[PDB]
Amino acid sequence: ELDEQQRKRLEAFLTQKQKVGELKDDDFEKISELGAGVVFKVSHKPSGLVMARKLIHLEIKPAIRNQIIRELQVLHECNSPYIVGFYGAFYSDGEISICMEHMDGGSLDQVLKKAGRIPEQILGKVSIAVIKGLTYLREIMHRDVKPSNILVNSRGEIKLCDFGVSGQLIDSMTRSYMSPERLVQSDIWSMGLSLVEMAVGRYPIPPPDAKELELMFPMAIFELLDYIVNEPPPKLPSGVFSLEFQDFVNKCLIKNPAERADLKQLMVHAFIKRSDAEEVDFAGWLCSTIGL
Ligand SMILES: CCNC(=O)C#Cc1ccc2c(c1)NC(=O)/C2=C(\Nc1ccc(CN(C)C)cc1)c1ccccc1
Ligand SMILES: [Ca+2]
Ligand SMILES: [Ca+2]
Ligand SMILES: [Ca+2]
Repeated sequence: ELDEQQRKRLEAFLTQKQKVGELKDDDFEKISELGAGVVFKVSHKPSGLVMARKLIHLEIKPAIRNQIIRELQVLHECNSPYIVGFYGAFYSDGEISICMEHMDGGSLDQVLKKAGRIPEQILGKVSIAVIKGLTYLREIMHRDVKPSNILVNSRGEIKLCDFGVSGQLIDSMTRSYMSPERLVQSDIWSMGLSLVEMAVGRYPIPPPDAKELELMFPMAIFELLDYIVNEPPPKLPSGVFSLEFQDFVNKCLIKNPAERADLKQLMVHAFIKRSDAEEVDFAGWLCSTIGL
């Protein structure tokens, strides 16, 4: 479902997008550098709009990059309040561009790094969008839900950015959020692994013993991937998070993908019903958290 706010914004996005024409390299002025995704906050000179320009260095033939572009045209169709807006994609001087909606809060990975750890009420709302994002995508499949893959903003929006719509792009160019069975329900797992990472403020594999957990409130890359498979999943610490929340992530982080909760089930899980109901000023927290 969409509100008459979420609908109005999508009309305001499209109309401001219909004004923007065919994207060319020369029509962009660099404002600043956002970070490695390398993404620039740009200004589309003729339209006067502000965008996020991802630039991928790729040594490939014409017939290759022309495919990549054709596959990214599919992102014009895919419009949702839980998916980051798309303006276009092209190739120029030895690099493919992807011109997209500028989310002035940056990634949850960034917000975590400055927040410390994210509050439950807040992670309530993050969970709701990430589900509706995945539920929109379903109603093509997704590629890996990280906190670096979730963008947020001062309006109070929470959107999935960078799912995989182009195969050859993935080809031509971490694995620590993958579900064991990948070594559809993998998406839910990652949301479970992520929410925990943000709730406690640290990557939860391996788990912190009572030494850190008491105070709060390294493994080599391939050594980890084993532990993920052969040992039990991470869980929120008890006593500091509500049990409704503890159950949610538990039902997400089940190793056996069948016994793991699906999208339809999570969407009506007590945690969601509680949060959706809650009246939380997300845009306050964020803006005050990261100083805007
Ligand atoms: C082809 C399919 N689509 C994609 O591949 C894509 C994408 C994409 C990727 C990143 C961004 C985006 C879109 N829009 C944005 O605003 C992004 C970022 N904004 C952003 C960062 C920091 C501050 C402020 N900081 C510095 C405090 C503000 C804003 C961002 C950039 C680098 C790393 C993390 C996030
Ligand atoms: Ca250029
Ligand atoms: Ca140029
Ligand atoms: Ca020129």
